[PDB]
Amino acid sequence: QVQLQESGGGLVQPGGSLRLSCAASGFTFSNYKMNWVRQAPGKGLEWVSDISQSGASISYTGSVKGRFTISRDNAKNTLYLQMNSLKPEDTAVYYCARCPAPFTRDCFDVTSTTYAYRGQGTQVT
Amino acid sequence: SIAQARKLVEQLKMEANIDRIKVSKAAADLMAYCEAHAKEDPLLTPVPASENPFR
Amino acid sequence: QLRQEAEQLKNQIRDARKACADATLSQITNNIDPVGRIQMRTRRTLRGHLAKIYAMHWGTDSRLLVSASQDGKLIIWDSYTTNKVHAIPLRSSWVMTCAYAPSGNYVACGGLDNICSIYNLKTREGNVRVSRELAGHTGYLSCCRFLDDNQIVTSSGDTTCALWDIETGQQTTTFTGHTGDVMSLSLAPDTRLFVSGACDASAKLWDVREGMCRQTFTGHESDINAICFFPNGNAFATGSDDATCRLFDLRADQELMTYSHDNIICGITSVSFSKSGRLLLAGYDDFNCNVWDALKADRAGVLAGHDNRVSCLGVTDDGMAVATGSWDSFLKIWN
Amino acid sequence: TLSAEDKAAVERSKMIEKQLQKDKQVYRATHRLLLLGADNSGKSTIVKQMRIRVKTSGIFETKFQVDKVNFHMFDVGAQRDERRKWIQCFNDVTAIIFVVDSSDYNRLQEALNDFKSIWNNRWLRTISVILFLNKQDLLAEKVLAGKSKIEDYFPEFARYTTPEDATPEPGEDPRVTRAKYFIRDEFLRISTASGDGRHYCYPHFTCSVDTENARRIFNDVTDIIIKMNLRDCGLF
Amino acid sequence: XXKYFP
Amino acid sequence: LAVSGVLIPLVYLVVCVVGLLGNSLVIYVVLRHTASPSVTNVYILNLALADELFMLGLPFLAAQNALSYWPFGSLMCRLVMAVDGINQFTSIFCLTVMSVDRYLAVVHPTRSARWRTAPVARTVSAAVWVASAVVVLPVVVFSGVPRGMSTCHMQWPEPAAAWRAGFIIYTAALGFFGPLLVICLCYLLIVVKVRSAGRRVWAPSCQRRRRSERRVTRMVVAYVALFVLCWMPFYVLNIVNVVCPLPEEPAFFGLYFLVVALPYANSCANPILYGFLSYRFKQGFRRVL
Repeated sequence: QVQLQESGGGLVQPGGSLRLSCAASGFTFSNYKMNWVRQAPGKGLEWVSDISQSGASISYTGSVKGRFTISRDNAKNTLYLQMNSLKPEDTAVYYCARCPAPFTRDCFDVTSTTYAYRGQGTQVT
Repeated sequence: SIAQARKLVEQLKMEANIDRIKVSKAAADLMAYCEAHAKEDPLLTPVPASENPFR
Repeated sequence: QLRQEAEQLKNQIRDARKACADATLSQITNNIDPVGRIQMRTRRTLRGHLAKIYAMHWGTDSRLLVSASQDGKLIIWDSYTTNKVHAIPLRSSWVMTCAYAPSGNYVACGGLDNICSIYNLKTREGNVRVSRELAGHTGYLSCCRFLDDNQIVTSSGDTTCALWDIETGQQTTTFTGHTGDVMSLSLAPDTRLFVSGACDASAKLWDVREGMCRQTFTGHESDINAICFFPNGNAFATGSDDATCRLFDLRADQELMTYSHDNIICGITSVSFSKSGRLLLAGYDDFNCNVWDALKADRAGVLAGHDNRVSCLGVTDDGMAVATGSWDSFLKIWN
Repeated sequence: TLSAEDKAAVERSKMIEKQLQKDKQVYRATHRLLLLGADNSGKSTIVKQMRIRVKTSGIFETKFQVDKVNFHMFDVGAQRDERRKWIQCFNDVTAIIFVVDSSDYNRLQEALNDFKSIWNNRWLRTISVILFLNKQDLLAEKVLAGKSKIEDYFPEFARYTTPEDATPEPGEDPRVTRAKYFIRDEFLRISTASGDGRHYCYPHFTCSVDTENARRIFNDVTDIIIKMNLRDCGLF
Repeated sequence: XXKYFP
Repeated sequence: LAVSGVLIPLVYLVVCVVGLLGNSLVIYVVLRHTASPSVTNVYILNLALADELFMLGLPFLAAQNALSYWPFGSLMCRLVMAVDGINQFTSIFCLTVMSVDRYLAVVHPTRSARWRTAPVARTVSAAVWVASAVVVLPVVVFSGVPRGMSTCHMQWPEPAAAWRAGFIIYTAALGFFGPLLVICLCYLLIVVKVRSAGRRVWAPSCQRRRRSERRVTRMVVAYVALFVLCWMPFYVLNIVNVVCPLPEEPAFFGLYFLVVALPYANSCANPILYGFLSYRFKQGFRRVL
């Protein structure tokens, strides 16, 4: 079954850094486009970053563009996210979403409240 | 919501205690069923051009 | 706490499968002779539709077949003579599914509107009119097949299904197990149990008598588009967007064989079994359909000729011919 | 030869074919559009400019005639946040009017992501998107107040410059002009990244008090039809 | 004359 | 004398084989892969068929220009003298009908859908064929080898005083002016319509500068430029003689060989223009090869 388990979240002071790691199972991680989103207390699902299958095409949201780095590891089917220059605004639960269909550039419902192809996420504060 | 968690736990417990037969018997049953109706399958058994209603 | 316990149960279930997975279907079924290369030819080309066709269903007599066009038209074609028998205009243009009643007296249809409206075909005056509207769902109707002349099941995009009575039109049995939008359903030969697929890469069986999820099957990597029971009623095939069809047996509670190919990277839109079940006809977005061997996973035939995505595929009750309808506004019958 | 029932069947089929072609005439005569946007996008107001059933209804239709041409705008009603399935049903519509509130810098990223998804959609690659930058007065007021900076959400704005191709309106602060042109280029870049000449975006600066929206929609649909007729022959 | 020189 | 038989036949045959290159490529990619989606492919492959027939008729005259005798008899002489003319007029009327259809499609989007169909396409194709036949009627009724020693040509019933020049001017007028001016009108009206439509709809779309709009403009102007520069010399250098007999010269037989091959160059470019430089045709061309 499709499963995504995130880890690496924890308490950190402003300016620190965190390496979030998401392990995927139940599908070919190398043939799916991945995205990292975040949800803050009270607000909704906020898109953070996106990475393609191979990793040549990467995108980041302007709010965090310049300090976050997303990467993939097909040899282990893992999604890594290095976050630096943390600020109080980054306090939120980070989730990892997978595109609905493989070999597709568009990724719909990634910010949907109900999404089966999404892990439980990790809380950062 | 924690109620959906209890509902899912109950559903899994209800589905985790069902009688399951080995895959071998299911494969044998499928094979026997396909072999019994193989002749009654026009697609798998092409028939002459005298009983096909589409002509 | 109730989330950890839950996952434990999963392992248990998985372990159970490990106790029943003795051998693979391809291994035990290897000595039988191959079906060969089935070359299905086009015999009838039904034309006349305006917009993309979205669904169709064969009748119990293997003569009339209903087809739905999102231009708002339900056309009942006589497959033998191709003569148009009935042309019902729909109030809601966007229709996504249609179903032919077993008695041949009613025909149901649904789409973006949360109503699987039914139309009577044997009125006393000879004309067709709105017979009943089954409203109440909060999502588009994916499929609502007829279970009898009084009861009708309907799957909605709200992750739930409902059994309505044509007489009263009220929900008689509700199913709220699925987490994603229900995309397709398949009834059993005895109309007692029925399987339903959703966008959560999971299929669920439901009993029409009790209305509870007794078995849940997984294995797909994306949304399950099509689902069809096996002619014997003990198994069922499911086709998803992962360009792979999976056969799940209700008695074994585990996948038996997988149908996929490297050259195929497109999703599945239709699936149907022959009268014997040896051949599985699956429609793909590559403008063609594949005839796989249910017991060998070998592609026996490639039905090509369409110029657009295949929307619906339906085999007759006698397994004589198969009607394929695509978005090109034309249906093709292969025999 | 044929049976007596065959004659009646053929006559019924002929009548049904006549009805079907009569319906196809009007079907090809009328145009269909798909309205999309968030809750704050103000779709209700733009839909309320139609100057020419069930509580759980999942689709609302609005028919309006402009220059003797009929246009039916469809907007999804009672539907869940997931839209990757039913959206494919609109792979043959004439155009997709996507509304955005340009004044809301918070959800602007969500609107950009939604526009990118709709543009890169496999089945919507051959459909143009009419972008109506509604609520321009609110954007102008927010820019004149200066209480919320745009660089907080889009750092590239700090390096953006007013293009000479702009057409400032009389009595418009240059700040509002550059802000609206930047939030327009934000969508135009995504549109052109995967345009391929098969589809184009039509941005327009609209507001709550605006009646010419129908004229803009008509002109955009006419241009789309012209481009389609051109591509049909290959002159393209 | 025609497709010939004369 | 000799240098003519050395160069003229070579260029004639190479023009014929390049025309057959284009015709066969287009006809294959059409009949096999892009098979009957609308009137467009019908008209295109009809033009290709006309041009291919013209090419297959070429070798006869190509060899006659070097042998100076038609030993095959009156049968094939008259047959090919009529076939070449009907093929020329059919290839021209095909371009005319293509221009008219494109004009109707871009301007009358409504009546377009109403009239553009495959049965109507085949009907107008047959009509163009029979019209080429009925307009070359003079070419075939005047066709006769006996009225001359060896040259396989036409018979002018009366001196060139009022018939040779008359027939030349008639065929020139028709073939050049009618088709050419109709095509030009259609294309420039299409340009006017698309410009009026675009200027009223977000002119800054950035395609007006060096893209699809400009590609269409360049293609529609190159059509006219090529058609003119290829056909006009043929119908022009034919009248420079009936009005003043040019003193027999190798350079004058060249001058003519050139103006008679120029229409074959047009028949060779037409495939290049339409089939190769188009959309959804180039798609299959790139897919199969």
